[PDB]
Amino acid sequence: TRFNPLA
Amino acid sequence: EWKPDEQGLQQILQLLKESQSPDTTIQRTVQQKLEQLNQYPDFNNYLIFVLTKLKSEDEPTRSLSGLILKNNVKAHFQNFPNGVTDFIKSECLNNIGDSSPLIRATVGILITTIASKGELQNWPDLLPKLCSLLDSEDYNTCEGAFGALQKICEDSAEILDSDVLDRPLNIMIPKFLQFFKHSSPKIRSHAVACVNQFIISRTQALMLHIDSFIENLFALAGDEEPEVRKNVCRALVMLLEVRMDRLLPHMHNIVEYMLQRTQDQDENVALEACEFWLTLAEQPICKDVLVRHLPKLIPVLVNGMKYSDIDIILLKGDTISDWNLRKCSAAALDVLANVYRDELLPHILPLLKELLFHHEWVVKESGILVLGAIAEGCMQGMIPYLPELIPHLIQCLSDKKALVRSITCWTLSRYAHWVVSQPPDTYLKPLMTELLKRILDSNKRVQEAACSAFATLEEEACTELVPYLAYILDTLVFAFSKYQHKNLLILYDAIGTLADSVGHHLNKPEYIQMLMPPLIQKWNMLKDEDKDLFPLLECLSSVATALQSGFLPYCEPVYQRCVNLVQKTLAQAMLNNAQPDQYEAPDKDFMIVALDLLSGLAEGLGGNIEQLVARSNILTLMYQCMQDKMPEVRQSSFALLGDLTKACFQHVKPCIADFMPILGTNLNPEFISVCNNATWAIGEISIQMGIEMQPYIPMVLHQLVEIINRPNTPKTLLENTAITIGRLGYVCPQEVAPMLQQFIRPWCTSLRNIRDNEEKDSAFRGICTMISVNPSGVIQDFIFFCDAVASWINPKDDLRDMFCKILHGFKNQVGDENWRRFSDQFPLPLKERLAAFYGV
Repeated sequence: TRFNPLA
Repeated sequence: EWKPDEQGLQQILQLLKESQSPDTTIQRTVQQKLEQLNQYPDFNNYLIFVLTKLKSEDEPTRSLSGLILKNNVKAHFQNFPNGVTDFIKSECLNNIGDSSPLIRATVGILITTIASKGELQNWPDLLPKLCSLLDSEDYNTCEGAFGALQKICEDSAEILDSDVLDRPLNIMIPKFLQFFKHSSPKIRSHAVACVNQFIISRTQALMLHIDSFIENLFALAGDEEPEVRKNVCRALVMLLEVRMDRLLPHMHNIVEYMLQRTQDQDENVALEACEFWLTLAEQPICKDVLVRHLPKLIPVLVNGMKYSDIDIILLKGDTISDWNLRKCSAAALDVLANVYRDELLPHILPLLKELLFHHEWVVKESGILVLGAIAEGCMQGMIPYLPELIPHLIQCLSDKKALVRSITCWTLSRYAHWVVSQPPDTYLKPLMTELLKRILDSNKRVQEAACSAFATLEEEACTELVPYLAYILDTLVFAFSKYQHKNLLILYDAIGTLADSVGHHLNKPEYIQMLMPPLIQKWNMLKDEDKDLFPLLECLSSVATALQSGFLPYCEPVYQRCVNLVQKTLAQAMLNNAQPDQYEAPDKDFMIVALDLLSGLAEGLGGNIEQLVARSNILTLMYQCMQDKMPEVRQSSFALLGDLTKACFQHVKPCIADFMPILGTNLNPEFISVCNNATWAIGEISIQMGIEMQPYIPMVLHQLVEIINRPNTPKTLLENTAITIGRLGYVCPQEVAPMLQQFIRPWCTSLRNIRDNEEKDSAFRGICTMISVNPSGVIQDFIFFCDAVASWINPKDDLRDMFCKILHGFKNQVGDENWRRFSDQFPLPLKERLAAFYGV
């Protein structure tokens, strides 16, 4: 549930 | 026929003229009256009638009637009279191909909506009918039929692939394949669309006609029409997953096609193409087929990762598709880099080099994203460049533009392993300094990015944070006042992950001073059944564990809500078990974390917990959880029980009678964690019961002996099993001791490998006691016991004298000449240890 610009 | 009351129909046509009024408050009060009429049954007959029969009317008025009717099918279809219904159903199909495209849309939306709400087995004339209509010589009838069929395949794919309707796919699919050839591009796209529903299900009708399908797809390669192309692309992506084989032969052709599409002007098509690379990459044959094209591909992906000019606008003041070309290309790049490892850099690095440093920010930004994306699998190849880059990125954390600030936080977190493996002062110190600033950035995106990157960094850094701790909490706690909603959640993660990373170092009044108040403040205000007590439990669970005894002031309210939830849950699980149709099954993850937090306080506060245990039915509840059928639950309670046992056995002993037999049944290594924690908790209660344990020993022991001799058991179950046996024989040697010859060997083998600690001690006292009582168990396998005793570096003196007596007891039994020969089969370090330490 953190920041992930790939998902 | 059916005739409508003309006096009452002039009435409806007025309402329909008023629904089209500009005036907001007319519209308001007219619609509440149209809602009113639903109450009565015929009314819907007037609507379908205005639509399909009243040609003396305005088309918008007619279409509006059908749409209103349509909405009355969505709500209130159970209330439809079967004559109104049947009038509608028939009246739709006569006008499915109306000459007006607005009417035909409306009629079509009704059909699909009625078919969707009032299910398909209740309209079984329809499919057959729609098929026959594809053949219609009238084009508009054909298009209408197909548009409806399309939405139907989308909505109802599982029901059609079922006997419910007598396998109507076997006729329609081959029928559809025929229509890939049709003059019209709309009819072509419908046909492909329908068929694509049934690819991934491996629908029989289609798998057998695969070759017609593929040949037919391939024949549409060169279509000008985006909607056709879009559907070809979807088709090829899905095939790839289910029927790799049939298209492997043509790969390079396909791949060059997709590469074109991946660049298509029209971003819908582009995105659909892009999915290809991503799902292709998860295929073991991938690596070879593709390599030829990496050259051409990489830049297509990388060029796809710039924000568009429109993307940028929606991001100034989530406000944008959760899936798009940027994310997809970027995600593809990550998977590629995990396949092609460093083989990828020659195709990337030069691009990076000019993107990162490029002067327009959108471009520099995509540079950073790339650098992030490739990080995981190109790590080794990137080491040499990092000393230039990591400092460059720490710079960009203060860039004027927020979209550069936030992606930078992310990309830095992807190299956190490397940074932390350096001199802390060159890379880690100034990194952590800038992150901490950004955590309080004015922009929400940057906060989320920064807080997440920090939490990530914290995991990799572990004990290296202890210097900055004071400075870290200042920032984290202050952020409580700023952060709301999504960012607040990331923040609890950040604090949890901190406590896990430094542990006890965080126990200092000044730290607990600033930290705890705002947490317990937040603990209350958010309500049982709230999205956010789940991340906050896990936050407090971590903290409580790190804070140890320093937690105490704060734990009454935490205990109470935990017990409460465990109960509240079992309440529901009961109901749901008896009346599953009226009662919502519960969510056990809530319980599992509560038990784990309670278990956390039991180790942490130790004895001081006791009185809260007294005041609560914690033990009944646990009793219930130990029989719960989900293993994670049984496992979290045995864990809790072992703790409570140590913390305050006095409140537990009452319930032992009941527990030991449940513990007894759960000694089954199919579920390892439960078997582990059960084995553990019987060990721990052995020590507290002492001699009174002996009634219960028969019900566990053969199963423990079972487990320790039973091969391919993970290291740390055996360790716990050995331990627990030892601890039983410590308190009831008479019953355990006779079993000694069966477990002595794997027992030694398993515990000769563990650190001198309290479990080792308590267990070895056990073996010694049992050896005193059955000195013949060990004589066969005595070298194993020598080995285990020589594993102790510095044992307690009593225990040291115990080994001493045993070792010499044996050397005397066998005599000096036998002993010497025995010990010649000892490795030097062992032989010499025993000779020096125990004098033997």
